[PDB]
Amino acid sequence: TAKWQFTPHQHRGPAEQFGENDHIYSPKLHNGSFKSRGLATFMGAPYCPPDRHKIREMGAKICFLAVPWDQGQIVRAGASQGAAGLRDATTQYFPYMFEYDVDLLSFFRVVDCGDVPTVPGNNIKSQEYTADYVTECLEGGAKVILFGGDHSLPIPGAKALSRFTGSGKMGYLHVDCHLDAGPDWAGNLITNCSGAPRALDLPNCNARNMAHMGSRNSLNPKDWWDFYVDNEIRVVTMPEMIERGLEVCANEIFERVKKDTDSLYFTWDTDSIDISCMPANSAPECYGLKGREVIQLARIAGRHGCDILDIVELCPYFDPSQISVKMTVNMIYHYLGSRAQTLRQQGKQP
Amino acid sequence: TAKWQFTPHQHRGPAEQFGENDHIYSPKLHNGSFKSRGLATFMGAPYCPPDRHKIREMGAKICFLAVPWDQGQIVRAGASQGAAGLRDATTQYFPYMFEYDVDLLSFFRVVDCGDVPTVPGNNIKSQEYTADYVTECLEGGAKVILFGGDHSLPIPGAKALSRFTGSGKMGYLHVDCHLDAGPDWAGNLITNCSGAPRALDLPNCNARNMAHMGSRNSLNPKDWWDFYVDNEIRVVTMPEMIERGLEVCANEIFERVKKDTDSLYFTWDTDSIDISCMPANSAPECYGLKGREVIQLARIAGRHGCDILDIVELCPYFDPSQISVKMTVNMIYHYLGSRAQTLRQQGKQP
Amino acid sequence: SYAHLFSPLGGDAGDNYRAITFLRSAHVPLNAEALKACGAKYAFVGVPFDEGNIGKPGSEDAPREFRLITQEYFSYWFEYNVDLHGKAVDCGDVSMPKVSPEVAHERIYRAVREVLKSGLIPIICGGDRSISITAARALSDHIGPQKKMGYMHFGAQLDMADSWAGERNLAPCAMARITELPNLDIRNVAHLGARNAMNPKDHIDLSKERGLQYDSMFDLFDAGIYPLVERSIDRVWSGTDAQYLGFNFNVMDSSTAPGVTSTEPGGLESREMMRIVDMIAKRGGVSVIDLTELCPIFDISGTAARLAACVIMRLMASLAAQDGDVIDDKLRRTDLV
Amino acid sequence: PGLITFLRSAHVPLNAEALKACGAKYAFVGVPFDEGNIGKPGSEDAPREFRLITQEYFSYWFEYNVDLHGKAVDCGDVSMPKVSPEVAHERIYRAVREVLKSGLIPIICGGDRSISITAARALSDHIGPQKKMGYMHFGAQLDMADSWAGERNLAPCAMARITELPNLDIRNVAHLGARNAMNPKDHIDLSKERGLQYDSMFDLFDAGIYPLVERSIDRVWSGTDAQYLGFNFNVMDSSTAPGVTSTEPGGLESREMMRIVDMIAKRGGVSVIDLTELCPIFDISGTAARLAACVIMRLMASLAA
Amino acid sequence: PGLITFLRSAHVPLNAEALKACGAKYAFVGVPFDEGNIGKPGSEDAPREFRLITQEYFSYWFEYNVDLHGKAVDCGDVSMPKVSPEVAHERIYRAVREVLKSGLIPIICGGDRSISITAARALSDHIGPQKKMGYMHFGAQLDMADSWAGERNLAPCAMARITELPNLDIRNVAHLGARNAMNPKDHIDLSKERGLQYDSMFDLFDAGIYPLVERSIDRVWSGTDAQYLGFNFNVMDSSTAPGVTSTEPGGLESREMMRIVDMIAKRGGVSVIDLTELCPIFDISGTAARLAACVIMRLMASLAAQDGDVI
Amino acid sequence: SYAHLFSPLGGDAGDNYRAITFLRSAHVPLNAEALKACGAKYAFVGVPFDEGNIGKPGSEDAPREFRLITQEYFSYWFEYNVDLHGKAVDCGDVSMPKVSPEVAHERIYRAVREVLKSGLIPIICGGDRSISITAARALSDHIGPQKKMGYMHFGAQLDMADSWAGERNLAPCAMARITELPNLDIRNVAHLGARNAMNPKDHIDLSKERGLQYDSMFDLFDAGIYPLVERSIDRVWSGTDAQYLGFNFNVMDSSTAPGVTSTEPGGLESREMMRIVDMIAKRGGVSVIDLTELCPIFDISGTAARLAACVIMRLMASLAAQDGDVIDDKLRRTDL
Ligand SMILES: [Mn+2]
Ligand SMILES: [Mn+2]
Ligand SMILES: [Mn+2]
Ligand SMILES: [Mn+2]
Repeated sequence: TAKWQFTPHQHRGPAEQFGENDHIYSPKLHNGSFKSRGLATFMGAPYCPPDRHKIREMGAKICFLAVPWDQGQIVRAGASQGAAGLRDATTQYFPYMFEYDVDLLSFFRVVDCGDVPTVPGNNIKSQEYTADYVTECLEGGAKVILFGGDHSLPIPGAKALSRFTGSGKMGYLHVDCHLDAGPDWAGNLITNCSGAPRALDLPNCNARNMAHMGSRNSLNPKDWWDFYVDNEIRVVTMPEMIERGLEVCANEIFERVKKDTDSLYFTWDTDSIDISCMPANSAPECYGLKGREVIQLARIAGRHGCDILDIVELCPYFDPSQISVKMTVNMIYHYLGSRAQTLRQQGKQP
Repeated sequence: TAKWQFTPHQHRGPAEQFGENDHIYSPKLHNGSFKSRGLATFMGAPYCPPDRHKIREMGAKICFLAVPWDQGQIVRAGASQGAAGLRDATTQYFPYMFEYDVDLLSFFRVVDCGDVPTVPGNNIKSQEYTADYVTECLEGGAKVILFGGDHSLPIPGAKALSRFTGSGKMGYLHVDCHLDAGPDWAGNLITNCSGAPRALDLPNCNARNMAHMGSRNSLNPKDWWDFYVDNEIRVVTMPEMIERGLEVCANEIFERVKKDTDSLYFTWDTDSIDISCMPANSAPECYGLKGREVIQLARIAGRHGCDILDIVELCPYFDPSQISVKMTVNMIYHYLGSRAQTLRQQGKQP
Repeated sequence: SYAHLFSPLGGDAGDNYRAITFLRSAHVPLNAEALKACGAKYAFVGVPFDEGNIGKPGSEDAPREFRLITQEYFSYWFEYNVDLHGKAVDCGDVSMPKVSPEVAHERIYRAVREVLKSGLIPIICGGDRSISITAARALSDHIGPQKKMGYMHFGAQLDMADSWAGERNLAPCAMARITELPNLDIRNVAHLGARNAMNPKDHIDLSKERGLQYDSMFDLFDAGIYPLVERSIDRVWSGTDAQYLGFNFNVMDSSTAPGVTSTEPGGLESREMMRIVDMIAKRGGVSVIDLTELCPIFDISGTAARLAACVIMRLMASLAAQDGDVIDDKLRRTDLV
Repeated sequence: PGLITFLRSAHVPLNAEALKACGAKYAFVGVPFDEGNIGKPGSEDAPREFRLITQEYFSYWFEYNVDLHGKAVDCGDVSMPKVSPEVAHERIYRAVREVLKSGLIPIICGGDRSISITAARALSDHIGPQKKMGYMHFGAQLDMADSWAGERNLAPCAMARITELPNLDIRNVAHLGARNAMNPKDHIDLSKERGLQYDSMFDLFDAGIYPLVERSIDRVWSGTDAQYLGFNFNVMDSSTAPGVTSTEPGGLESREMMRIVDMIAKRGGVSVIDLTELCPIFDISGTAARLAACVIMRLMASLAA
Repeated sequence: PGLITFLRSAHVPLNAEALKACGAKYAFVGVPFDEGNIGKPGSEDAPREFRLITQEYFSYWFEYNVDLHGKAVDCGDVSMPKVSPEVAHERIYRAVREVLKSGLIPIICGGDRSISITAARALSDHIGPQKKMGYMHFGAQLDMADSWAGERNLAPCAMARITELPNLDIRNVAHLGARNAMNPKDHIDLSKERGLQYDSMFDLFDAGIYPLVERSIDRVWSGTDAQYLGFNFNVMDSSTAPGVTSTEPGGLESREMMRIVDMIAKRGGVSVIDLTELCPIFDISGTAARLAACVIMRLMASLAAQDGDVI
Repeated sequence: SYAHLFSPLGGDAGDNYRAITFLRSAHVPLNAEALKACGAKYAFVGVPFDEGNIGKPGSEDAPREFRLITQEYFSYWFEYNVDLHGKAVDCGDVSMPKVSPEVAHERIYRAVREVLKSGLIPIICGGDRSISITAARALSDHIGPQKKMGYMHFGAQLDMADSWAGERNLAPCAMARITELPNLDIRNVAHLGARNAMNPKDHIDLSKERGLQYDSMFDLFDAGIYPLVERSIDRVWSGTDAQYLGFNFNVMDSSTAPGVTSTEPGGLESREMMRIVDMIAKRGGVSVIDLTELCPIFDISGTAARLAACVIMRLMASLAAQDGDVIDDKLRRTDL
């Protein structure tokens, strides 16, 4: 049976550390991976193949699965490099969050499930792979963090969550500068500008539990807006978030997308974030979330909870700094730290 | 007992490949790691902790061990980032070399032993760690590829090979723009400019089996030159290599450093390479080896063979391209392909 | 057709909005007759000239990067229910190969007068701040001695050098020359954003001596930004026949506009500038729009150029909304074909 | 005046009648298509960057006493949808056929190496089944994947598809520069099964480069009615071609490719020229793009001489 | 012409007599030392890049009616051997003591945060055991490792060492901006055990920033004989401080730090200023270095205005 | 003191060779009496002037970058047994703040005259190529009408525009003005490296009309490089009283010098240039050394600037060796 095991501060051999909590404390025998990444996984978590049986044997309650596919893209390639920058950037952090008093790694028994393989030029088959890999994670008993990759990710992601949800109801929250509601793009129903209409098409995802937040600017053809008008789906534009406040808007939308639902899919485009904080993106955009608001939105999402969180369109080759990759680390870590603090306050288990 | 096992083209889960030779052929079910690195080790080889019993149980005959330590440096930090760049760049190649008709991974049962841990600020202790990690590899029955990291690496590296060689004789070859023969630097005997005197100081490393190739220009204080004069150690400057020919010079020097020896330590500074092919270095230098000559020297080294090859001072943050990291892949890969071709020709085993 | 409003259809219709002219607009020659006949409201004019710059070089390549960046957007603005398609044309660049700075300015002057003659609004993309001297002179001449001009500029530098190295029309002289225009009353002049350590004392002294009522960055913060902006909009637009609006995006906090000729952190946020754009558009018209001092070689991921494009196109969309120039919001993509 | 064109050349619509009337011998065709790429992203930006780099050069080549002014026009970029590779390739096919119809030489700039599959097919269809094609490619990778991830028209399949064209005899095919381990064993096996006589980089160095290049030039041009010439600039040593999709150490140096250009130009003609896999995000101060531009422009000047 | 110095100031040797005679109030001291750094390399280049960035600014601050011309001199870089940290730190110590002896305010530019350990010890020794020191540091990391990899004077140990200075009462210590996960549990435990009343970023946001900053300013300045003020610009939001050794999202924006500088300057003096962990290899068009320069120069101008030292 | 020859000792002697003046030389004011008194052979003069450039901007920052890169080396050259310590001084930069180009050139001229008056060899670092017009005119005037000058320049561009945009002293005019100097016979002029597509026909035509026997890059390749370089060296040095030597490192292949104002692959390799340096040094003297058109904003890892410093310092070291000005090889670090 699979064992959930990792080395604190990564290195084995003669100077290996063994303390059961050593990973939340300053390193003792050496520098760990804070300067040189070595063979780091996401968070230094154990690797676990995307297999329901291995995941359940490990007891893992969060699977990190990268979906680097970036050839379902209408804008420009580059998000295939996102997951490597993200994993590298987790070496700059401990898995312990003092702001929540949570050891994320042991609280959730996080595992890194590696990457979904791709079939270049073949968006249909690559998305079939993604849905099958996500299904292994859900059937293994874990909630999922999916790291893109382009915004076609919510199509297989929400389909797998929908199948898993069965006769229940699933909500869908889409946070993005771009409305992403093309009925098709040059005839194709499954590009990265169709996450929302493809989620609505699922048998147990209803307009009343869908919402969109963060939109602004003109990369937004009229049919993407008309989709929300005709289906009466709530859209919170970035100017509305600024006027009313992220807390009011985010809490209102989470209540809406979770009302009478058994599951929630939450897709988050890095372009929601102001380009000043997030230059490494396929289609970066001014007039977005400021950095403190990103962390607040991750905290709010953590309080409410989702079953799958996906984060997409990170393009590290476009940023000579570490700001973009470390922003995406904090989206995940504050979501998980808030989620753990909430579960613990409620006396519930992950 | 440890098992030598890897997944061809890396990805497990529903689309995993299983063919025992799949890693030497175009990938079949997916793209492997040619676009997105995933959780790649060096060459995609099995990870094996630096532990003599585990290394021997896997039958590994080459250990790749990174030594990212870059705080024994008298120039500038940055080579702590080399090994990550190197590992990432091996995803851009197959482990099969058509130029030698050799599957490097299966031929040598390559393993990736991770990184040697460091103690920041403490060059003495960090080198003690490096020597102990190298000793585990040697005692496990493998030859070693050591990847820096700054040029203090040959101090613990040659110390560990010398320890392993015992009553036998060890040669030492140092290829570098810089003569690296300071008796001490500001009183310190073990900085990255003292590889050669610390090797001569070893009880079983003798001047007649030592040599330096590749030197030029004026980052070369007089005491570094005086060392070679005062100990009668042969120096082949880059201008001699150019005038007389790389092949003639390198074969003479390998014959010298191997004559009546039981082992050979070969340390290779990336600054030996002309700056036009290697900008990613702590102390880059014009007037060096051109790219085809680097490959030729790697092939020559492979025909003669060494017990430890180390490659140092790669600083990938300084290079916006992949040229420097892919150059260091080829240094290793042509060394191993030439070595395997020679062993096979001699009917010998790694 | 309305196909440009929507995601592309399949078959022969499938294309790539990203694959160069301003907003994918038609090219129309710098000729008043053609411009009057093409139906557009704006004419984009690139001015790749930097010989007036005494600072960091790079503004010469701005026009090309600005055009490239606009390919990243549709012409439709869902926030405004406005379509900019056909509203602008691209007149190319002013030709300045191997000529004296004086000839260059002559060619700039001729280009701007020609657009103004056609009735279109020039959108002038530099290039260095010196080009504003020539473009403002063209507007001044175009309206004539019987009309009054207003002038509003956003930037960290006042550019009030009376002379520089003995020269009178370099970039750091621009406001000193513009405020000498004979039909530009100083009371109809606004300058917003001046920063400490970017403004030598004589530039302040000359501003005070001439009565230039500039709104420094501190003045704006002290006022909550918008009420002071509104007062300065009122001075520029109340009682004037023509209004010149110019931007140096170093008015923005450096994080939002790194690719500019000179910057110091502590300027405007993009969300503040987007509000300001709507306030300007409430006045229902502008006679010239310029942007100068973008520096692509210092830009990262195109950040400053993208900000500039979004500000300019938002201004055009907001002006259309103020005029009631909106599309039929009942249109649907299923109408096509 | 503000429109960026290859060599500051006139823009001409991609229309055979207009191209025949404009007086140029070459038509630059940008193909910013990268959906056949299996490696690092970035080649979609190469047509724009290539055009920009050519702006820096004068059109007069004094060693040849040739001025390239008027020799080329720029047809812009082929219009192609994203996430629809089959339609994108159809668009490329039609564009290359239309240029060939005009009698001008297309200079096709990708984009990924998959584009060559279609452009070569267009040439094959243009000359028809009673004529013979020759094909010469420079690159470090053989691209002889019969399939890759189960797909048949990705970049690493390009030579496997091109050597299936019915009027391209394998004896009229050359491939120069192969080296390093981005060449899996099946690419070698398929080359051997088909009789592809590639000139590896080691083969070239052993021969002193030029004598072997001359033999392969003779195989491609002698007896053929049309010749396709393509470049992946990773044939060049990494030092002078850093900004390419998959850079490779230990290749040709700039002065060596320049000599080879002259040797090719001695044959007095070429039917299609392609350059793929330029990758500006990896370039060092534009060096690979400048190398590419100098090779193409020296080829035009040497042919004119 | 041809020397690059802080604010184009005169070069003055690191000699108390020369410094006291030159007429300036500040002495810039470059410390290109990075062997205490446990993270990504690059801060050794910061003193040069910072100096260069200051060349672009005029010395006149029209909002304050202050000209910084003549107010600073540049002492060059501390001469230190590589791979010999104990000796390097002794060289730093002697340089800071010498500037303090002159009566000028050292402006110390690293280099890694470990240098603060030594510079703070120099201030502590300079004022002596009968005087009281105050200490204020801005940064996203607490740096409260009692040891790190078994070592005691690395960058993540800095506050653990500084709060051991015998004339630095913990009630006169402020640390502002801590946030995100580069703050392992023992740094918080040691802070609680010692009574370090740090103002985390979340606490600052909850308070509206300035009222809490004012309270911590009062603790550092009220009742103390000398004040040490230090910055790791990762206290700033990543957007405006990308080029730092460990950038952090979700921090102060440029206009907020500028307001804080004016609040500090109201106190009418400071004894040492440091800035460490600028990291030019990671910067976006010099933004972090420019932010640092504007913060330092604005503090000098605002102090000059407080003192009535106007044009 | 000989400590600078060797790795630093410990104790108070520990320091960091890379932690600014040219080759860590003493600063001496631009004053002939002072320069004559300091004992040096060369005076480094920075000229951060770019108003003559019509191409990519950036050379204004080259003197500062060049100075910084020389900190990466010791003064001792093991290949030659020579020490450059004390052989140069650094005069700082010519002051040209907020002045007209005519005034800037007047200041450059006076600076060059002043150094030449001292007897030292100016090493002039630009800055754009136009500076060479003024510096060569200063040499021409310094030696006077009864002496003869020789001139040799390496670069990809001939710079033989008679006029540019109504101007006659911009960078692309530089050789057209230099070859008008009255004591520089065209037979004593060498220009090596001209490239295709960097040289307008009018530049070739004016060269031919004047008898400028430039050695194009193809000419050099056809000759095997060194024999033709040797012939042009002989023309510049034989029979002349002073020699001006200038470098535009776009003569080098682009990968070997990316940080330059204008470049085209297919130029000299560094190993070729290092051989040429020795061939020049064999002639035993030079009167002025210039380098122009370095462009640090386009450099990567300081490649072009490092190449430039290594060429200039190697030339100084090789000249010292040709002069027999070598150190005592018996010196050891244990003497200190
Ligand atoms: Mn999206
Ligand atoms: Mn989006
Ligand atoms: Mn070395
Ligand atoms: Mn070295």
